[PDB]
Amino acid sequence: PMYEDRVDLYGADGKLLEEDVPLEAVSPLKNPTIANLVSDVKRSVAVNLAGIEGSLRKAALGGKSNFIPGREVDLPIVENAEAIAEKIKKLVQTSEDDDTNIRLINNGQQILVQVPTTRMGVAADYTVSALVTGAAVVQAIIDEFDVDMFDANAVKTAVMGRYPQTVDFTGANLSTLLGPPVLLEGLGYGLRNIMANHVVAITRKNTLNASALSSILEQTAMFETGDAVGAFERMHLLGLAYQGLNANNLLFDLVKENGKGTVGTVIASLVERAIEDRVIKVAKEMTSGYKMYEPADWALWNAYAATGLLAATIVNVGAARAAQGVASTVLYYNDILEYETGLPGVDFGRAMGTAVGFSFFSHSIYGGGGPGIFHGNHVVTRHSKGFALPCVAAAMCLDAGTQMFSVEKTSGLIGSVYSEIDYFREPIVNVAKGAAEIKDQL
Amino acid sequence: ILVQVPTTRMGVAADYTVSALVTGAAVVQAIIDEFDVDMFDANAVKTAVMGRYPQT
Amino acid sequence: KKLFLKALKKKFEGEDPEEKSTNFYCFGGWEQSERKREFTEYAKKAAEKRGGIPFYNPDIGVPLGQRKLMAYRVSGTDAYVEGDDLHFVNNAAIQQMVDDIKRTVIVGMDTAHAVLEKRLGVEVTPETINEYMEVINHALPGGAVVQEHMVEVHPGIVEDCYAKVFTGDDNLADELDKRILIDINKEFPEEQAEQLKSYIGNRTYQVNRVPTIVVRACDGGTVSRWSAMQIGMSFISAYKLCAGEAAIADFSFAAKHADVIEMGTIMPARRARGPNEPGGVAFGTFADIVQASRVSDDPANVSLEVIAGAAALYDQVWLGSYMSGGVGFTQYATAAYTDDILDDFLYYGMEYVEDKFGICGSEPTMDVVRDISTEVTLYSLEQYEEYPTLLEDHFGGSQRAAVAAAAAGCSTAFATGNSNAGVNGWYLSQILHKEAHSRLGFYGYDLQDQCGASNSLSIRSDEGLIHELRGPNYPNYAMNVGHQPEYAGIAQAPHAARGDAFCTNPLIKVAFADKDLSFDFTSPRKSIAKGALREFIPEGERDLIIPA
Amino acid sequence: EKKLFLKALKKKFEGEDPEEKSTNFYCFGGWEQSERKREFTEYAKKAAEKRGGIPFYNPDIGVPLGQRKLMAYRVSGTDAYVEGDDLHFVNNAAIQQMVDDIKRTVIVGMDTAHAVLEKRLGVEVTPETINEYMEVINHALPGGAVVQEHMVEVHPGIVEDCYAKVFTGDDNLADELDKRILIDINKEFPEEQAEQLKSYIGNRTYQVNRVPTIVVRACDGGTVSRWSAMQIGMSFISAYKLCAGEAAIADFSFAAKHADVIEMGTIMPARRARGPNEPGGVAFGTFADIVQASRVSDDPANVSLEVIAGAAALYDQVWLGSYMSGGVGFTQYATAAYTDDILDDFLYYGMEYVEDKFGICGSEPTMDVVRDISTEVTLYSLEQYEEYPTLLEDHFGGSQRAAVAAAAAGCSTAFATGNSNAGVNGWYLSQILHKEAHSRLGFYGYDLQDQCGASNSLSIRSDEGLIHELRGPNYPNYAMNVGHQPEYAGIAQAPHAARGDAFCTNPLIKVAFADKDLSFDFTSPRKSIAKGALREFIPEGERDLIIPA
Amino acid sequence: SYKAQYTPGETRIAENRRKHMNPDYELRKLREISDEDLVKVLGHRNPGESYKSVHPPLDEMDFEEDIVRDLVEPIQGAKEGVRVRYIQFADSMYNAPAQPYDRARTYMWRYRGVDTGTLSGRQVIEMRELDLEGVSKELVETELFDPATTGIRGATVHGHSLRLDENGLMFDALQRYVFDEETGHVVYVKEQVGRPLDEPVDMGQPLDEEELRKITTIYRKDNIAMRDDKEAIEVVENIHTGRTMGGFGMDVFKEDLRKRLGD
Ligand code: F43
Ligand code: F43
Ligand SMILES: C[C@@H](OP(=O)(O)O)[C@H](NC(=O)CCCCCCS)C(=O)O
Ligand SMILES: O=S(=O)(O)CCS
Ligand SMILES: O=S(=O)(O)CCS
Ligand code: NA
Repeated sequence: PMYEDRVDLYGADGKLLEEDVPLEAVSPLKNPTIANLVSDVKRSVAVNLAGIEGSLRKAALGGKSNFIPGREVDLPIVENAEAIAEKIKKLVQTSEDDDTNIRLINNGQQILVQVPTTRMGVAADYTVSALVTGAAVVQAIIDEFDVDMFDANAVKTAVMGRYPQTVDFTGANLSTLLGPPVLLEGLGYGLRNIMANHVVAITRKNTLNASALSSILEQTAMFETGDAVGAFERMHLLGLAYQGLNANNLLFDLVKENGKGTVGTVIASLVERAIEDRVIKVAKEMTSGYKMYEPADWALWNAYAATGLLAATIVNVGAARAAQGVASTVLYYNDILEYETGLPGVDFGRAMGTAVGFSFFSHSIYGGGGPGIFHGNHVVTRHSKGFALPCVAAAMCLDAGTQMFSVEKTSGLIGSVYSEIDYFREPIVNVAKGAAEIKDQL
Repeated sequence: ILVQVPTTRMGVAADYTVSALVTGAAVVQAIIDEFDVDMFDANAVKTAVMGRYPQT
Repeated sequence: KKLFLKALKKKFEGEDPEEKSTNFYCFGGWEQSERKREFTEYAKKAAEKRGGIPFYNPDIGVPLGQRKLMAYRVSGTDAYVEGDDLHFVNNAAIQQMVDDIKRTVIVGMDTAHAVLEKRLGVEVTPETINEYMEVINHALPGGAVVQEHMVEVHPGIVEDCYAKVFTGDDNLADELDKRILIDINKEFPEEQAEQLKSYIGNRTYQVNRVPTIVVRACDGGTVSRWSAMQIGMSFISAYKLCAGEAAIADFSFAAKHADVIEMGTIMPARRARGPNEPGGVAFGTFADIVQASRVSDDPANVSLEVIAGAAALYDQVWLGSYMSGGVGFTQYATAAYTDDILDDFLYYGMEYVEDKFGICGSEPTMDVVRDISTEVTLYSLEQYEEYPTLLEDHFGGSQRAAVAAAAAGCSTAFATGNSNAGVNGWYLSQILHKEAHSRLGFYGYDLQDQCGASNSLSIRSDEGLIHELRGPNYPNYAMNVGHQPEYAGIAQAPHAARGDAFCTNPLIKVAFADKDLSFDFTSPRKSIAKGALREFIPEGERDLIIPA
Repeated sequence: EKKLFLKALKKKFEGEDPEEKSTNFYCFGGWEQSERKREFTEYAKKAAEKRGGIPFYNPDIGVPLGQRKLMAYRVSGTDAYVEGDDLHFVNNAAIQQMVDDIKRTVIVGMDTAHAVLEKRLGVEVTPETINEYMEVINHALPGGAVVQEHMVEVHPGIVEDCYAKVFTGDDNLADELDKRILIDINKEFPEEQAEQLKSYIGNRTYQVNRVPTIVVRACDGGTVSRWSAMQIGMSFISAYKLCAGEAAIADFSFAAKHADVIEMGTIMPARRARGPNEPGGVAFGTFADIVQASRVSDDPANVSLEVIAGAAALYDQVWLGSYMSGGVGFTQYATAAYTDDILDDFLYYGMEYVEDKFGICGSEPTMDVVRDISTEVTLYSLEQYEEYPTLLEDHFGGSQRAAVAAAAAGCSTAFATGNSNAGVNGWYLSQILHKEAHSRLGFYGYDLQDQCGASNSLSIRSDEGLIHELRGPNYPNYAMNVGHQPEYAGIAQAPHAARGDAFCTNPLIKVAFADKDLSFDFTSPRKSIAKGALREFIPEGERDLIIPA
Repeated sequence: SYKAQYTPGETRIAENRRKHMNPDYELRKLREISDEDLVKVLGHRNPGESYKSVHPPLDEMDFEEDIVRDLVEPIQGAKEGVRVRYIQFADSMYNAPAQPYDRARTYMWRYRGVDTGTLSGRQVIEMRELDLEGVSKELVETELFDPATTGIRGATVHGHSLRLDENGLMFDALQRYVFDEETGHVVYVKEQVGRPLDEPVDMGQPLDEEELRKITTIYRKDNIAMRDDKEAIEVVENIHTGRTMGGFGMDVFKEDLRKRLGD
C-alpha cells in the first residue's frame, strides 16, 4: 500500500475484530462501509406526516408560533400513510430496480425516505434529496385527497416551511441530518453539521459507537475540505483508526486501566504507552531532571495523544455522569499533557483551543449552549480538524440527565427514524467488516 | 491546468466544493515541495492559490 | 362622492378636475416650491463646511417644475405636504417606524423558567418575574448589574429602551407588575383577546426593545444578541446565580435560538443582511406589526393602514435605499397612501363585494376571483380616464397599476378569505390593466405579474408559498417597486374581513400593542403625516453627547 | 520618566505611589464618587415622565459600583483624561462617526465606464468631461435629481457630509482635474510614499464616493455600494447627455456594483450574516490602510499604535461589543490598548530592543528571531505589572494584560523581520509564556485562538493558512473573542511601518482615506476618539433640521 | 512503569506547582472548618437537609449494555443523582498560595468527575454536590487557601489584580469577609454569592508575607521572576515551536508526503 502502517481493529466491547489491517483499509477513500454511510447520510430524509397533518389542521404554518386563521385544512394523512408512502416511492424512484427506500416509522407518523443514488449522481449537491422528497410528499398528499387549488399551497407550506421567503426550510415538517449548504460556516463542512445529541440518538447512547460515528464523519469531512491531502493524510487516517475506531484496543485499555482514575492518571498511562511503543523519545534532560520529549513519528504521536484525549473524556465525564465537564476535560487533558512532556498536544493545540472556546460558550451569557448542541459546523467547535467532537459524542452518551437541552429535547425522534440503519448505529463493527473486504486489494 | 478530481472523492463528499478544495490543497503542496518554499513564505503561496479564504 | 375629489380640488385649485387641458412652463421652475427654495438655501449655506466641493444645485440637470409641483394629502388625514417631506431621509417618523421594528425581539420565558426550577432548583413566582423585569429595565439600556468597575451607557440617550412581558395565562397576568405588562385583555377587543389567548395558551413572553441609537449605529442583527446578553445578566442578578456556570448557557441558547421570535429572517448572499432587516419581514408579519386591526373593524381601513406602513417600509426604505439608493422611490410608495385614491378604489370594491357576495360570503373559486378583480380594475381605470387631474397625480404607470391591483386583490380577499386568491386577483388585474391602456409600469415592473398567475397557486419548490408568508425575498418579488406594500395589504385583507386578531403570529401582534412605542402603529398614516409636518420627535439622537 | 505610563498612573490614582502594594477601599461613597455616574443617575430620574412608570437605570440595582476607585483614563498620546463611560461607543460620537465614515465609503474605478462611453457609445472622455461629471455626482450622490420631472429630493442640510472625489495614478491627468474634487496623491503623501502608490496604481483613475452618514444609520453597510452605483449611473446619463435608459447603461451598473468596485468589508457567513461594508468584513490590513497615521509619521511604533487605537474601537467596542453581543459591552477590553500610554511603553521597549539587537528590518524571519523578541518583550511587559501595583489595578482583567503584552511582542517581531505572520506567531508565543508566568491568562474563552494560534500562524491548509494582513474578524479562529482583533490590526501594520511602506494591502484604500473632508480624523484615531470623549466632536447625520425645535 | 513529571522548571515556584499536582504529595492542613460552616459558606443548602437530585438514581439509566460506560466508576454523587453545584475562588496576584491554572491542573490530577473553569479573576469547580463538599473542605483547610489572598466568591469577583487593603486582605466589593481587629482573624459574614450568614465563620489568621513567597505558584520579579526559570521558558518555547512545526506540516510530515507523492 501507500503507507506501511497496519493496525488491529477492536470492537466497542474491547474484543478483536480484524487482525493486521493496512491503515488505508479504514480510509474514507477506500472503505466501502464509510462510502455507504456517507451516501446514506446525504440521501436520507425524515418526513413528519403527523407534523404535516397537525400544521395543516391548525394552519400552524411556517415556524414557531405562526398560525394563519381561516386557512386550516383537515386531512387524514397519518391514517393513509401507506398509500401516501407508495406514491412517494413512485415519484422519488428512477426505476423499480434502484436503491430508493421508503420506510414508515412510529405507526405511520414519520417516513424515512432514502432518495436513489441516481438522483444524487446528476445533482450538484445533497439538497436534492430533501427537495425531491418534499415535492413527492406535496403531490402525494394533494393527489391522495384531491386537495383543491386554493388549499394546495398550504400543503406545500406545511411540508417545506417558509421557503423561499426564508433561505432554508424554516418551520418545515421534513428534516435531514445535513442542513443546506447556504448555512455552512466553512467550505466542505456539510458532513460536520450533525449535532452531538443526534449522534448519541442514532447510536442509541452507546459511548464508543457514538464517538466512532462522530470521528468517521469528522475525518471524512477532513478529506472533503482538502485538509487530509498530501502531507497531512496519514495524520487524519491514524486519527480515525486510533481515536475513532479503537485501533490496537488502545482507547479501550486506557479507559479500563483508569476506570477509578483521573485525567492526570490517563495522561500518565498514555505517555508510558507512547514511550514503550517508541512513538516518542527523550530530546533533552533539563537541570531539574525534567525530560523534554520529541515525537519519533509526528502523525502517530498525534494519534496516540488523541486516543488518550477521548479516554480522558470517558473517564472524567464518566465519573461525573454529567456531560458539562467535557469541554474542561478536553482543555486540561491537552494542557497537562504538554507540560508533562514538552510535546505538542492533540491537533497541535487546536483541540485545546477548541475546548477553551467550547468551555466559555457552555458556561457564559454570550452564545453556545449545552454540549449536546455543538458540531463541527458550529463557529465554536469547528477549529480542531476532527479530534474534538468525538469527545462530545462520548460525553453526551454518559450524561445521566443533567441537561436541559438533552437528547430527548433536541433529538427526540432521531433514534426512531435513523438508528435502525446498521452502519449508523454500529459503525465500528461494520467499518471493520468493510476493512476486511478490501484489506487484500490495497 | 485542467484538474478533474476522481469520482471516488466526490462520492464520499457532501457537495461539489471538494474538487476545488482538494485541488487547491494539492497545488499548494506541490508548489511548496517543488521549490522547498520556506515556512515564512509558504502562507503566501496558499493565499495566491485560494485567495482571501477564510476571511471571505 | 369619490373619495379622492377633495384632494384633487385642493391640489388643482382654480382648475376643473375633469378638464383635459392646462397651462405649463409658467411656474418659475423650482422657485414655485417652498421646499425646493429651502433646499437651495441650505445648499448655499453648506458651501463653507464643504470647503469648495460642489453640492445640490437646481441648475444641474433637469429644470424641475415645468409642470406644477404637487402637494399630497396623506390619506385619512388633513395634512397636505410636498412630496419631499415624505422622503424617508427627510421624514423622522418613517425612520422611527423602521427603527422600532428593527429594535424589537420577543423571547419566550417558559424555558428559562424551567432551567431555573429543573436545573437550578430555584423557584419562579410572580414576584420573582416582577423583580427580573425591573432588573432588565436597568440592564437592557446599558446599566451594569454584576461586575465592579463597569462603564455604562448614558441613560439620557437610551430612554426609549425597555422591556415588557405578556402572557396568555390570565391568572399570571393579574399578578404581574402593570408598569411592565402588555395586557392582552386591555389592548384588544374581547373577541380578539379571546382568539389571541387560545393560540398563545399558558405561555409567557418578554418583549425587548433595544435602544434606537444601537440599531442606527449598528444593524438589525445586533438586536437578538443585545436582548439575549442582557436577559442573561438579568437572570444572573435577579435570581442570584453564580455569575458564570453551565446552566447560564441554557438561557443563552433559549434567548438567541430556541425561544426567540425575530421580526425578519436572513437574506441570501447576493443581498446579504442579518435578521431584523426589512427584506426579511414577511408580509403577514408586517400586517401583524401594524395595530389598525385592533382599533378598527373596517376591513378596508385596516388593510389601507397596513399598506401605508408597508409602502414606507418596503418601497421607500427597503427597495429605495437598502437595495438601490439616491433620490429613491418616494412617490412609487406615496401613490398608495395619499390623496384617498387607493381608498376610493378599495371602498368601491368592498361595497361591490358586500352587495354581490357578502364579506366572507364566498368560498375561493376562479369565477369569483375573475368577477371581482375585473370589476374593480375596470372601475379603477375609469377613474383615471374620467379625471385628467387624477391621472396627472398618479403620473407613473407603475403607481396606477399598483393601486388598481391592490384594490382588486384586497377586494377578492374580502369576499373569499383567501390571500392567495387575493394575489391571483392582483395578477389578473395587472394583465387586464396592461391590455386596456397598452402600457403598465416601468421597464421591469411586471416581471412578477407575468409569472404571477402561475406561481400564485403553485405548489412547487420556490414557487408555492401561502401568501401571508411571502415577503421581499420570495424570488419573483425580490427586485421591483409597486408590489410589496400592496401585498402586505392583501395579506391583511382576508383576516380583516374575518375579524381575526392577527394574520400570521399572535406573539407579533401582541408585541406591538404598546403605547410606549415611539411610532404609532395603530395608524401609520397619521404618524407618517406627523413626520411630514416635522412634528414627530424620534429616538436615538445624540444631542446629549455632542457640543451645544 | 522611567516609563511612559508613570505620568498617567500618578494622576489617575491621586498621587498614590505606583509601587505601593496596599491601599484603602470602601471609602468613596460608591457611585457618588463619579461625576459621570451622578449625571447618569440624574438623567435616569428625569426620564421618569417619558417612560411613564417603566423602571430604568438605577444604581441601587445589582452591583454597588465604586467600592474601589473608579478610574479616569488618559487617551494615549493626548492630554485628555476622561471617565471610562466617555469611551463607550454609544456615548462617544467620534467612535460612531469613525465607523460610519468607513461604512459609507466605496471606491469605483472609472476606466471601464470611460471605455463604455468611448468604445460602445462613441463619446469622448476628456479632463473637462470628467470634471463636469464630478460636479454632477456631487449634486446627485446626496439626493438631488438630474433627469426626471416631478422628483422629490433629499434635504441638502441633512447630507452635507456626502460627496465624491477622484484620484489617479496618472500625474498628467491629475494636473488637469478640478482641485476642488481631487484627492492629490503628490500633495497628501511624502515623496517616496507617493511614488510607491503610483507605481502600484498605474495609469488608472478612481472615484471615492462617501454616501450620507444618515443613510448608513437609517439602513446598513450593504446600502453603500448600491447607493453609489445608482447615482454614478444617473451622473453619467446627465453629464454625458445619454439616452436615459439604454443597453450601455447596464455596463456602468455592472462596473460600479461588481467589476470595478472596491468595498471596505466583505460579506459574512449565515451564522453572523451581514452585508458588505460592515466591521466583520474589514480585514486587518484593510483597516491599517484606512488609518492615515502612516502618511504623517515615520515612527513605526507610533503608526502601529494609532492603528491599534482605531481598531480597538472598531473591532472590540463596536463589532464584538454590539454587533456580535451588546449591552454594557467591551469598552475597557478595548481601552487597555489605547490609554494611559501603557501599550506605548511596552512597544517602545520592544522597538528599541530590536533596534539595538537586530536593526529595524534587520533580520529575515526565523524561529530563533521570533522566539528571542517575543520572549524578551513579554517578560518586560509582565515585569511592569509586577513592579507597579497601580498598573496592575489599572489593567485589572487578565485579557487586557495578555492583549497588550502580546501586541508589543508581535509588533516588535514584525519590526525586526518584515513579516506579519512571524509577528502573529510571536503573539502566540507571548500568550502561552504569559499564561505560564502568572498561572492565568484572560477570560474563560480568551485563548481559543492562542492555543490554535502557533499551528495556524504558518499553516497552509484550507481555513487555516492565510497571510496575516488578509485575516480579519471572520478568520475562523478569530471570529468570537475580544482582546485580539485590534492588536492584530497593529501587527498587520507593523512590518509595513517598519519598511516605510505607503500601504499594507491596498493602495486604493490608502489613498481613498487621505482626505481632509472626512469627519473623523483618520491621521490620529487617538486624537479624534479623545475629542469625542470630551463631547467636543460634531458628528454627521443628525436629524435636528427635520424635527421640532 | 512511568514517573510523572507534572511541570518543567528549575525554581522553587515550579516545584510548588509540582507539589500541588502530585496526588501523592499530602497537602498540609493549615486550619480546620466544620462541615456545617463549610456548607454555610458554599451557600447551596442547609446542613441536615437531604441532598437534592437532578435525576433518578444512576442504576435506572443503565439498563442497556455499554461495556465502556461500565469500565468507569461513578463518583458517589453521580450514583445518587445529586445536583451539580460549585465553589469559586479569586486568588490574589500578591503570592496567593494557589493560582488559577495551577488549580485546574491540580484538580484534574487529584480529583474525579471534575468540571473546572479557569479565568484571570476566578477559578470555578462544578461537581456533584455531595463530592464537591469533600473536595471543598480540602481546598479551604490546606495550604491551597489563605483567607487574606484567597477569596471565596461566586459573583462580583473583582480583586485578584488589586492592591491589598490596609489590613492585608484582598479587595471584595461585596465584603463577604472582614478583618476582625480584636483577633486578627478573617471572618466570613456572607456566603459565596453574598447572602448574609446567620453565624459568621472564622477562617483564621492570614499567612505572613514570607510564607506566601515560599509556597506560592505565581512568578513575580520581587520574589522569583519567570525570567530566572530558564528551564521553564525553554519548555514553553519548545511547546510553541512544536505546535508551529505541526501546523506547518511539510517538514514534520515529510516522509508521509513522500509516500503520497510516490517518491
Ligand atoms: C433614468 C431612468 C432609467 C432608470 O434606470 N431610472 C430612471 C431614473 C431613476 C432616478 C431618477 C432621479 C433623477 O432624475 O436624478 C430615480 C429617482 C432612482 C434614483 N437614482 O434615485 C428613479 N428613477 Ni425612474 N422614477 C419614477 C418613475 C418612473 C417613470 C416616470 C414616468 C413619467 O411619465 O414621468 C419612468 C418609467 C415609466 O415610463 O413607466 C421612469 C424612468 C426612469 N427612471 C428613467 C428616466 C426617464 C426620463 O428620462 O424621464 N421612472 C415613476 O413612474 C414614478 C416614481 C418615480 C421615481 C421617484 C419616486 O418614486 O419619487 C423615480 C425613481
Ligand atoms: C457574568 C460574567 C460571565 C459572562 O458571560 N460575562 C460576565 C459579565 C459580562 C458583562 C458584565 C456586565 C454587568 O456587570 O452587568 C459585560 C459588560 C457584557 C454585557 N452583558 O454587557 C461583560 N462581562 Ni465580563 N467583562 C470584563 C472582564 C471580565 C473579567 C473581570 C476580571 C476582574 O478581575 O474584574 C472576568 C473574566 C476573567 O476573570 O478574566 C469577567 C467575567 C464575567 N463577565 C462574569 C462576571 C464576573 C463577576 O461575577 O464579577 N469579565 C475583564 O477582564 C475586563 C473588561 C470587562 C468587560 C467590560 C468592559 O470591557 O468595559 C466586561 C464585559
Ligand atoms: C457563538 C455564536 O453565538 P451562537 O452560539 O450562534 O448563539 C456567535 N456569537 C459570538 O461569537 C459572540 C461573540 C462576542 C461576545 C463574546 C466576546 S469574548 C453568534 O452570535 O453568531
Ligand atoms: O426606466 S426604468 O423603467 O428603466 C426605471 C424606472 S424607475
Ligand atoms: O466570565 S467569562 O470569561 O465567561 C466572559 C468575560 S467578559
Ligand atoms: Na528571581
